Amino acid sequence: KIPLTAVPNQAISFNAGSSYWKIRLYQNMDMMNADISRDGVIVCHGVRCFGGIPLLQYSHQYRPDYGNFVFDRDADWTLFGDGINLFYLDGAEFAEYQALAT
Amino acid sequence: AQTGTVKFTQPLPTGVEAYWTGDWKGGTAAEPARFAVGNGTQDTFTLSDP
Amino acid sequence: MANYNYIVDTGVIVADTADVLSDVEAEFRAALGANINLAASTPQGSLVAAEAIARSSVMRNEARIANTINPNVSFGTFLDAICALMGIERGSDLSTFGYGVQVTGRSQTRISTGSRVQTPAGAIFTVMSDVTIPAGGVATIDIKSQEYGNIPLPVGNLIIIDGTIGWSGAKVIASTRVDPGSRQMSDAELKNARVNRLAIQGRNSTMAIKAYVSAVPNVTSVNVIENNTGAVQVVNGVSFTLPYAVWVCVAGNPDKQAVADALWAAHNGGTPWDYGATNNGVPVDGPNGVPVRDPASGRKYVVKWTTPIMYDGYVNVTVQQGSSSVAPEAIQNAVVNYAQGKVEGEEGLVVGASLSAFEVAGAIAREIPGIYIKLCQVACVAAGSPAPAPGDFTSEYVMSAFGQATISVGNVRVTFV
Repeated sequence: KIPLTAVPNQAISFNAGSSYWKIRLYQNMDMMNADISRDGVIVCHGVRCFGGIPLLQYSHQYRPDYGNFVFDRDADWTLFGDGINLFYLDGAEFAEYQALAT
Repeated sequence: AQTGTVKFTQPLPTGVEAYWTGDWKGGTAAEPARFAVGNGTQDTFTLSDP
Repeated sequence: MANYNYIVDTGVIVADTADVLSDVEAEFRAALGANINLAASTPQGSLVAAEAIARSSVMRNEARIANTINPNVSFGTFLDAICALMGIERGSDLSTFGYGVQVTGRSQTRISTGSRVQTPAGAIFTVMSDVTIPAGGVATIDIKSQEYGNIPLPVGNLIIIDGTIGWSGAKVIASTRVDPGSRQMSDAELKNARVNRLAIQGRNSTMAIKAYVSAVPNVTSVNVIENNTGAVQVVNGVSFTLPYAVWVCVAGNPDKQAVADALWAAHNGGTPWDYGATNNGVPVDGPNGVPVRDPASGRKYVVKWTTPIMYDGYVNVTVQQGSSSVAPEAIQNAVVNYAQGKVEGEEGLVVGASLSAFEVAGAIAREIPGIYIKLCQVACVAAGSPAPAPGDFTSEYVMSAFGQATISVGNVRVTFV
């Protein structure tokens, strides 16, 4: 999982899957939005947030061998730490999950 | 059944009309279809055309 | 000059309100002079605030609709995206009623929007006001609070909001019941519908048939093959030039129409169904299996399928007990439950599956180790024939594609030499 807090605008840096990750979370109107960058290089900008679907959409980004990120439910900055969570999945289990998606 | 001919048993009184619903010759006739007209004594008739 | 290219290849950038505020302040400072006053009260400060709010709002709004073709999006755009293929929306209705039952006093009016409750505490409101005849019976119209597909229990009601001398909210089966939709599809079941439809379209001709038929109740096994030629590939299919060949097994086929319905779901649009040269499995019916016309605005169609020829096999086993007690009937139960295939890892005696004494011995060994097996031989013959002689046994019995085997407890005979 990823530790978080209840703040409308935050950013965390962490080292997982033998790679350097940095995520920015911020509210935009109604839905939440995220910005993901790896190894000091930006990846994708302004992805919408939703329950159960992976954050990294396009084929090249999500992995040749890397991992991905999924929210259990729809996000809300007032619920983090209490009943809403973010989880990281590396290659094998993420592929298993993707197969289970269809 | 193959030729689509049906026979009524008793004689038909005058001025009595009947309809049939189903599928015949591969054609659907779900709505009532006029196939027999009472001439007074004849009891043999045939299906209509859907 | 101070513009930021917030639209880039990676996506769209949303900055913080402080940054845009500072940029607008710099713009106006350059516009008028380096020594102007920018506070709320002064008019120029109001202009600053208006400009900052406008810029931030428009930029965020554009960032909201940055991408929509991806099925992640929702709220109307996604609704039409799914409706392009198939999909319903709205579905937020409430079960309006009619023919209510009311016994009250005489010559009085029931006020509109009264309250009604029924035993699990559902809230119901009336619709139109009406007078009561001296007999003591009138018809009412009801409605509820929520936009939900509620169900009314056929029970006498109770009054929440009470008029004068008016009681007995009572049932009647003459009352119309209109089934209401309740926002049946919000945002995620639409995604599930997308997944289901893309799974439906993904499969090829044969695998789709196998998957669809496997879903029917009480079915056990299925065999499907395509000749694709006017010759014999596995069985003598030369009936037509390029048929499609089907064989289905079942534990009774409780729904004769359902298996036709499942088959009718899968037709490739250029291929008939009949197969065989009067040698394969016996078809259920000669000319047709009388399918349903169409659940959705269609006419009569026909489809063909056949079931395998039932068989019965004989197996001889010779065993030495060793140094323990094992019920021979327990061994027979082990073999039989193997035959059906309720042990994991082995499919069982499905259509077009041969049987060998080696596999039976393996099933016995997995079921119970630490025992000695001397000899096991097998035989199989058409159903209904008398019991064959011991010279008719063999190690393995090859079976044709369109045949199916079955083994009973009494058929097998054991020898505890």
